[PDB]
Amino acid sequence: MDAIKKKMQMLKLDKENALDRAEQAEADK
Amino acid sequence: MDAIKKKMQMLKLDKENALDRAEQAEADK
Amino acid sequence: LNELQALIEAHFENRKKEEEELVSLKDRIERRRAERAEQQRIRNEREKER
Repeated sequence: MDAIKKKMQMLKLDKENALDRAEQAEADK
Repeated sequence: MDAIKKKMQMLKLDKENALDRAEQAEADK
Repeated sequence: LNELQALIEAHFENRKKEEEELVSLKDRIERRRAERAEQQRIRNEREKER
């Protein structure tokens, strides 16, 4: 399903993006 | 689609944890 | 989550196999019953011819 595939990826992205934010922010902070 | 009610929760936890870290990483200053 | 894997496959494999088999198994039963309908048509024609 496009909605599932995409929004599952969006939740994966909240993780990937949040993780990138966590890592960069933590690297500085 | 219980398979994704469950996948959703797993990804939700993965992002919530990454997000918890994004928020902490920024909060830590 | 071994259960998501068990379910993703159990849902598909158990149903596609059992279900598609019922479709074709019954399709043959139905075709035979349709033949019975033809045989009744034949029986009606034969009774009239006699």
